Amino acid sequence: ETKCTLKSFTVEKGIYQTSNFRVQPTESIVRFPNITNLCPFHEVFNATTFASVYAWNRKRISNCVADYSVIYNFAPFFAFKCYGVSPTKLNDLCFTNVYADSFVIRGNEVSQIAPGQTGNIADYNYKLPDDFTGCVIAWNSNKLDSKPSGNYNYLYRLFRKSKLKPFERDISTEIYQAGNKPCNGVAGPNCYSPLQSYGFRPTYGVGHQPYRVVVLSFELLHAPATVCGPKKSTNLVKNKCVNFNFNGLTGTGVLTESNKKFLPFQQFGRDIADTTDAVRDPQTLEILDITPCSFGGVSVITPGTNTSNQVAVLYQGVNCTWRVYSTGSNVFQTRAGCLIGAEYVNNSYECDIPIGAGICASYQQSIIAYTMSLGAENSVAYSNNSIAIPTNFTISVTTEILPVSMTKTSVD
Amino acid sequence: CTMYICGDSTECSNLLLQYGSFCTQLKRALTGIAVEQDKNTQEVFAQVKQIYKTPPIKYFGGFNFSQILPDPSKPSKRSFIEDLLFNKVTICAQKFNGLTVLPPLLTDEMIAQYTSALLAGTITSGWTFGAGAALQIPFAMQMAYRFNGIGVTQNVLYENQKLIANQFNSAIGKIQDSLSSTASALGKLQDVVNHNAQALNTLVKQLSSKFGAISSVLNDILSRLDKVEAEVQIDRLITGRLQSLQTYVTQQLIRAAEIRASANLAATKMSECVLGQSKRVDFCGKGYHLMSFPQSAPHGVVFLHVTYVPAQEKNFTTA
Amino acid sequence: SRLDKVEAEVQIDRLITGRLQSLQTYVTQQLIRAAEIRASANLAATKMSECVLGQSKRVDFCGKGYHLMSFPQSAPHGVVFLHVTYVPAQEKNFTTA
Amino acid sequence: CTMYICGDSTECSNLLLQYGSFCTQLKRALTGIAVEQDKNTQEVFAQV
Amino acid sequence: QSYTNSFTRGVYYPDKVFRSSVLHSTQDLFLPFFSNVTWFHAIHKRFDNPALPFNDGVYFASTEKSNIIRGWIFGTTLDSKTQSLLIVNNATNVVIKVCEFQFCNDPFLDVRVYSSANNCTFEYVSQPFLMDLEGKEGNFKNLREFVFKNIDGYFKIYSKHTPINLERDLPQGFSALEPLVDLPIGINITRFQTLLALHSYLTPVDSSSGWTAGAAYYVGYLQPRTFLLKYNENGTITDAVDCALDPLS
Ligand SMILES: *[C@@H]1O[C@H](CO)[C@@H](O)[C@H](O)[C@H]1NC(C)=O
Ligand SMILES: *[C@@H]1O[C@H](CO)[C@@H](O)[C@H](O)[C@H]1NC(C)=O
Ligand SMILES: *[C@@H]1O[C@H](CO)[C@@H](O)[C@H](O)[C@H]1NC(C)=O
Ligand SMILES: *[C@@H]1O[C@H](CO)[C@@H](O)[C@H](O)[C@H]1NC(C)=O
Ligand SMILES: *[C@@H]1O[C@H](CO)[C@@H](O)[C@H](O)[C@H]1NC(C)=O
Ligand SMILES: *[C@@H]1O[C@H](CO)[C@@H](O)[C@H](O)[C@H]1NC(C)=O
Ligand SMILES: *[C@@H]1O[C@H](CO)[C@@H](O)[C@H](O)[C@H]1NC(C)=O
Ligand SMILES: *[C@@H]1O[C@H](CO)[C@@H](O)[C@H](O)[C@H]1NC(C)=O
Ligand SMILES: *[C@@H]1O[C@H](CO)[C@@H](O)[C@H](O)[C@H]1NC(C)=O
Ligand SMILES: *[C@@H]1O[C@H](CO)[C@@H](O)[C@H](O)[C@H]1NC(C)=O
Ligand SMILES: *[C@@H]1O[C@H](CO)[C@@H](O)[C@H](O)[C@H]1NC(C)=O
Ligand SMILES: *[C@@H]1O[C@H](CO)[C@@H](O)[C@H](O)[C@H]1NC(C)=O
Ligand SMILES: *[C@@H]1O[C@H](CO)[C@@H](O)[C@H](O)[C@H]1NC(C)=O
Ligand SMILES: *[C@@H]1O[C@H](CO)[C@@H](O)[C@H](O)[C@H]1NC(C)=O
Ligand SMILES: *[C@@H]1O[C@H](CO)[C@@H](O)[C@H](O)[C@H]1NC(C)=O
Repeated sequence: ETKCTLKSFTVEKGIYQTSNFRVQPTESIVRFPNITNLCPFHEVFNATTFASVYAWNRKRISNCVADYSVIYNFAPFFAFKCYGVSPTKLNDLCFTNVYADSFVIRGNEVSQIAPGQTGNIADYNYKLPDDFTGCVIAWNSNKLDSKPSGNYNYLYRLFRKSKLKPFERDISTEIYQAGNKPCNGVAGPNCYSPLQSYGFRPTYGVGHQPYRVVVLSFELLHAPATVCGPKKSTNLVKNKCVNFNFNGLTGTGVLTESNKKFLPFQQFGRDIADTTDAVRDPQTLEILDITPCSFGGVSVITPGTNTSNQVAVLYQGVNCTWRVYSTGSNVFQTRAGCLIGAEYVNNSYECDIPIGAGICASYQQSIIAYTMSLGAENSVAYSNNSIAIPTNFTISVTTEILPVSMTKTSVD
Repeated sequence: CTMYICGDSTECSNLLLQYGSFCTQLKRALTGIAVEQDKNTQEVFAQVKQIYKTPPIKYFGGFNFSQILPDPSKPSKRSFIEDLLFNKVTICAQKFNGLTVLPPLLTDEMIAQYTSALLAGTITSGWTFGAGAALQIPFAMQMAYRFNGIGVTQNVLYENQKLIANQFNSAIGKIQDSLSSTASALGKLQDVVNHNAQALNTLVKQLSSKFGAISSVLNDILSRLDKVEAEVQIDRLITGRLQSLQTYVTQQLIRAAEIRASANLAATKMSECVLGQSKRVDFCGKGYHLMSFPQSAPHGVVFLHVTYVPAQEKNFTTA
Repeated sequence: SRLDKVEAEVQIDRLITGRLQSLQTYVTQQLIRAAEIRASANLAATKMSECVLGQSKRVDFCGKGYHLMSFPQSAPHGVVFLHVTYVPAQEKNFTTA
Repeated sequence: CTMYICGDSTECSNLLLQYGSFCTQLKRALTGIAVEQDKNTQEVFAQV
Repeated sequence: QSYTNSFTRGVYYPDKVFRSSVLHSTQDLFLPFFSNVTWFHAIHKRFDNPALPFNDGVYFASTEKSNIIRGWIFGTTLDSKTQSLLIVNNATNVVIKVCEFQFCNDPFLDVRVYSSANNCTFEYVSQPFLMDLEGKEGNFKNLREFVFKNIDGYFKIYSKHTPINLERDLPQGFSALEPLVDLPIGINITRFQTLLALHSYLTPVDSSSGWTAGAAYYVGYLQPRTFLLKYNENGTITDAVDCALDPLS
């Protein structure tokens, strides 16, 4: 591994770095609140003739537990476009509040439910949030809403004067006042009333059929949980590196018993790092501290490849005294970290390959680690009337290499 | 690399491979800083390698060096000043996002032994322990050889060596209170400690950033967006997160250059303030410099410069 | 040769940013090293101007031991100093006064 | 920070907040050099 | 009516997270420090109907023994034309009715509230907000603090029953107002009032003429400002500092 990092077949000596320890998780526990009541999504799906686009039927779905099978009860799905959330994974995630809206429109207006566009619906009549964290569900219902006599009973406010803000009701008298004269609603001309009859008969073009369009809107990253697909509430574990799922947000780490306080309405544990580290049990009142599994950092100690091949491995900040999969010849517990593959000694020698915290390794036919030898212990005989005067010299010559300049470079 | 930029997601690490070779330069730069910060303390302290020991009877003249000599009473062998300095100078949240702190090679037990070595040599062998083999020399006689370096004759010390001992000892007794009077003196070291601490803190907080994406967290965006549209949100998350790391490493590079510039000054000052007696003005204290005594400190060194300043002047007529 | 104008720009532009950022990083790192290489080069000039042209009374600057003189030697992208120093060797002790 | 990146537009300043804490470290960086450049003249000239 | 200053009131938990001995800065609706809190007639005899506008939240504080103040009205027009909100703190169970009632100029549930318009889209039953009543202590015992915020169709109210014995207007101290219930409806609020409770006890004799337009509740408003606060090791909010006050702040 060290050779691969260095991009060479010979490594000289010293410490080296590789990928971290990365203790793998054992399994995943997914704890859900406790609510088992069936949520009535069929009411907003296949009721009687729904209202037109001029007056939507907004609903507030909450406190229930719901899944994605009852939505899949309907085959003729046409406008299955899903925004924000992928359709295949609308399960096992907890929203905070889901708003369901229903209306009936024609074929040429189905594509108008997309945000950031101008159309018949997207004009003054209806406005929708251009971020649109939710999704759109629609299917053909030309066999039910359509009538042989002609469904002229549905209107639509196309010609209203002012624009519209997203998520705003538009149901009013809407007198028409346009042109360079006050019509007052009686004059006659320039009335062009916005309301008009759709015209729904079972003999028409493909792009002019009635549909049941239900749009869903919601948001995420909220402490309370409202509605999510069922998942078996497996018993929790302690001190085991496990994946977890607590009403939405997931993560990997060990769970520890309560040591903090929290408040009756308080259930999160965000810290200065702004990462969740203390959560409450969704089922009962248990405070759990979330400390993700201990990261590593693997360091390889090697003498010369031209000298030997045996190596030693160092894990910085990882205790062993411990969850290290398989062990080796020996295990040491330096303050720097966990060292394996090297044999500690009792002597002291000059440092040649650094390890940390006053310890270095060396190659004796084996790799040995030791403390520091600062130098030979010398005691100088200091006396009130004693002096030592030299009687001979030694004219030595020493080098000293200092860089002066580096190669000049240019670019274009 | 990925541990900081992303999580346990292979797709995010796959998208980081598009950048490809940004890690190898980033990890190399920080390792170069650490390996040279580790070496940086070597020449400042390990100026002499003979580990001298003070004589059992600490009679270095009438001078009182108990305030600077290591005391065996403490579990860690340190002087009166060093223990005061240890207490006068004062994490996990960083250590789950990718950051670590490699321990220094030289612990304080050996660092204090290095200072004890120099201190023993600067007292028993005076300034000889920096030129060759140490040669003992009485401390009363050593002073008369430091006065001569300032154009003051031998006998000036000897007729009032009792006053010299009474006065240097009094000054060394006061330096404990003066250093303990306020914490403004240690501001040169507490500056480097919290500045690195706040540099790490401002790096951890940068992960919780809405860098043009729907959310800062990584796991949720996988469960939210499909492949054809999740990348356009996660890519701008990678660019910003990489930029924050790139900014941090550069700021460390300037700081590392500045720290070693001061460390070289300390090494040069350690190499002649105590190993000798400099004729340079103000380099080794204020006034005519006599000697100095090193004292270790967290992430730094402290020098107790001993100088000679005239005080009582009577003006005469000359020719 | 592959993409048309309206959609080739969206790809080359991010290639432009990455190639420019790599150049910015290289130049920035050169600035720190160039400042550092001058820091030692100023020390070499000071050492050359004082160890070689004179005998420095400061200790440990012009070698190890009591310094006598120095002889400069050239080297690729650097300089080498041969510090000739005087160190004592044979130490008989005596009683003093 | 904002005055330089954007004019008197609130929407631009709201955009800057998405980065959050990028300008903070810029002001602190310029304050450190400025406070140290006034300290250079002190130790060069106020020696007596 | 009368004007009174609120010193360090209107501080509440802005989110549902827990922090220990840290300092957190947040930006949202907050009652500014040292603001003009409208203190109404400090008697009770008295029966007034002040037109109170609702805008950007309302801080409501009013100590009162025997819980004479029980009701609460919200809305914009209150003539069965648009949606409205109602609270009854029936002192063993709280009833919340977001409906379209009719309401008189001088409402009074005891010795005549709506008499018509009784159909809507909300029913609620929970533990009453007020604690217990019939406290005839000579000195003041408890103080009530309430904050309402109608945003994102997520009508939130916060409460805080605290014991005070100082008998002089608002206590001078920081209060850790705590959220208790969230009501997602989505309504338009611009005006609000409240209701009292008192029995003549007999219809023939002196039915209703004893009252003048002088009915005492503190009303404060909220402004969007940054109010970096401080936590302790238990997690209860200790002190908060306003970032728009004097430059020392
Ligand atoms: C709606 O769907 C349910 C699901 O089975 C069915 O029982 C019911 O009859 C349907 N109602 C109408 C009006 O189609
Ligand atoms: C869920 O609620 C029921 C109430 O019927 C209760 O009996 C049960 O204990 C709750 N779940 C847990 C895990 O306590
Ligand atoms: C490796 O060792 C052999 C034998 O000692 C020697 O001939 C060779 O030059 C060495 N190579 C290197 C790169 O050290
Ligand atoms: C590892 O854990 C053991 C047992 O708690 C402890 O004695 C030892 O000091 C630990 N090692 C480190 C480096 O903290
Ligand atoms: C030296 O050997 C003794 C005898 O077993 C042992 O107790 C001691 O820990 C050893 N010292 C070191 C530093 O390993
Ligand atoms: C020097 O004299 C002092 C008393 O003044 C005495 O304590 C000390 O032991 C003497 N030292 C030696 C080495 O004789
Ligand atoms: C001094 O040492 C040298 C060897 O370095 C030796 O040749 C010479 O004889 C010595 N001088 C004396 C006086 O012993
Ligand atoms: C040196 O000073 C210390 C502290 O003032 C004192 O305790 C000690 O006795 C002194 N030494 C002598 C020899 O007086
Ligand atoms: C200096 O000495 C002279 C005599 O030589 C005397 O007159 C004078 O007062 C002294 N002080 C000054 C400041 O000149
Ligand atoms: C120093 O010389 C004396 C003789 O004057 C002798 O007794 C002693 O052993 C020598 N060495 C030391 C370390 O004192
Ligand atoms: C409160 O209103 C009064 C009456 O206008 C005014 O004099 C006073 O300055 C106001 N105080 C504050 C804090 O708004
Ligand atoms: C008041 O509360 C009690 C107990 O919950 C209930 O029986 C009664 O009907 C409530 N009265 C009203 C008007 O809601
Ligand atoms: C409730 O009142 C509203 C407003 O007057 C009215 O439109 C609606 O039809 C009423 N509902 C019932 C069930 O009477
Ligand atoms: C709320 O009512 C006021 C007063 O009629 C009106 O101006 C405002 O537009 C309304 N807001 C909404 C969201 O309906
Ligand atoms: C609550 O905080 C106070 C102030 O820090 C402290 O004295 C008290 O012990 C704490 N109570 C706990 C931790 O339950």
